[PDB]
Amino acid sequence: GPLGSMKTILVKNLPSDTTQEEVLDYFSTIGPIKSVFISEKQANTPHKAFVTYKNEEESKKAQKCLNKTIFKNHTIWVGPGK
Ligand code: NA
Repeated sequence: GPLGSMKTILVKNLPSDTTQEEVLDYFSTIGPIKSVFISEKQANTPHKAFVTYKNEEESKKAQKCLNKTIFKNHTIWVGPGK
């Protein structure tokens, strides 16, 4: 680990102030999450995160349910992280 080929999603277009806990809380509504890494980037530029679910099926559900939803004013893009 900590990532998994089908268990990890990549989330794009997060606001720069997003915290790991905020990501955890939002994404864990789909299923339990094992880890969250947020990419280190300049403030006021879009951020990315890798979110790894405990179960592959829940990763797929997050892609379906949470892609192009609004998170802190941003439309987030959710897909396989591979
Ligand atoms: Na980075």
